Amino acid sequence: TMENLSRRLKVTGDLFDIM
Amino acid sequence: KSGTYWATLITAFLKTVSKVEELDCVDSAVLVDVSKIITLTQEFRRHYDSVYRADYGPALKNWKRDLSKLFTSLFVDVINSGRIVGFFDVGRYVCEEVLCPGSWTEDHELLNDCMTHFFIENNLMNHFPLE
Repeated sequence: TMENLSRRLKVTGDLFDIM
Repeated sequence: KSGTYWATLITAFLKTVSKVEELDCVDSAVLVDVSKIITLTQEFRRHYDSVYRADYGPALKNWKRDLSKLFTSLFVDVINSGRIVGFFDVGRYVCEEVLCPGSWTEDHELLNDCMTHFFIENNLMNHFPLE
């Protein structure tokens, strides 16, 4: 689903500013 | 910066990742930012692959009709640099994996407009300091 990808991208984006 | 500058930057970025043979002259500032964005999206993808096994492929098979839903949902609760980079990475993916590299088609223009409108509408340049 496009919705799952959306959660994964948000998780990655949030952890991106960090890690 | 200028809304026109960002519209110009987005198109330039998409054409570059699409490997468009014809070089549409842009300021050095624009190219520099295109370079920075490509590098960021690759770092971003690197993190995505470390955390998840899945590719963007499956979910982006209906991009021409759901990409907008994806962008709204990507910034539904907040906006930060990381999500914006993911935003461009989704674009790089479409140009590199879905669409064919080397030509700038109507589908590209569809992608370009979708990204350009959402970026500007949502004031993304305000949360995306290329320093």
